[PDB]
Amino acid sequence: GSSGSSGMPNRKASRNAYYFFVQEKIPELRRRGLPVARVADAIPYCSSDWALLREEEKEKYAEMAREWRAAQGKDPGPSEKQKPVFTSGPSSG
Repeated sequence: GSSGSSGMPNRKASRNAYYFFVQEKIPELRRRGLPVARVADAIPYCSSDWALLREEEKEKYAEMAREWRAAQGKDPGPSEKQKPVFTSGPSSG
């Protein structure tokens, strides 16, 4: 529909918003009837679906992913936290 072009092919080692989105789709595609063993496989099968997501979504997956790796890296143990924040709409002009 009315939407520009976005998304570029790039196999990143670290799990990024895109990686997280595919991970939660790996088992989803398997049932559909597609050869998907791991993310790398569900990468392309989820290239058009990812483009459908909205900036807000992309940022969400990228945020949870970044914080996940940071918390998982800095320390070998688990670590979850977040602050109650909610804001939408431009505040310029």
